[PDB]
Amino acid sequence: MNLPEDAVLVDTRPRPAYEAGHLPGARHLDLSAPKLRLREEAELKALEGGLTELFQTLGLRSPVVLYDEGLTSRLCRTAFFLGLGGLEVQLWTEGWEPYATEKEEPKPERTEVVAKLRRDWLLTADEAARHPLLLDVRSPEEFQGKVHPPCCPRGGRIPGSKNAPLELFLSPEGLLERLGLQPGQEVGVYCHSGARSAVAFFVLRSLGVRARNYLGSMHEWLQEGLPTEP
Ligand SMILES: [Zn+2]
Repeated sequence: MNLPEDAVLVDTRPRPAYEAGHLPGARHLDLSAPKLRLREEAELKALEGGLTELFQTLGLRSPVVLYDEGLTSRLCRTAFFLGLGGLEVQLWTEGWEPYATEKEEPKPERTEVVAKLRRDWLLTADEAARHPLLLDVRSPEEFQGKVHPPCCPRGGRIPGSKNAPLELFLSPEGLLERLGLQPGQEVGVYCHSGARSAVAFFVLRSLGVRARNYLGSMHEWLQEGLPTEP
């Protein structure tokens, strides 16, 4: 994979791996942790402000190339946040390993970049609730409500959603056909906290589908007390 010019590199691997050797100048960043609640405008603005602070502290600016060992959920959720803040982002899942030679962690000088939310990339709970085609990218067992993470009240799915397990997105050739989608189609994707759906988001977008990620996902949906099946 070719790289864009003057990119800032972001390594989404666990810190131990980063410390063992990263690309020269690469910053360490893994945004798998923050679970978001986005109902009020103030909450969306809070996210945008938080991204501005993050972008400035890490000296981020377009274009940003994020890399990890394979197409991981931590890589895509992190790339999703950076792109959502308005940065031009690219994923790099293989081929960077020969260059992971630097041990010292860079100390960038605060850039003055300011995040600008790309609302078009996102689905809030209200938008997800009214979406005509929501794909739940969790496992069939999660979809059926047989299991659920301990941080949530019970098992369930957003009513009317269709199950399209993450795994399917790893075989892009003929995917839109197996899913019955086509370029330009509006598709929403969600899961527990938007990580696996961020993966489906990027895959679908690369195939021309207008995918939007319900970042709050099932965790937020349940905290809000919205209807669920079964
Ligand atoms: Zn949860």
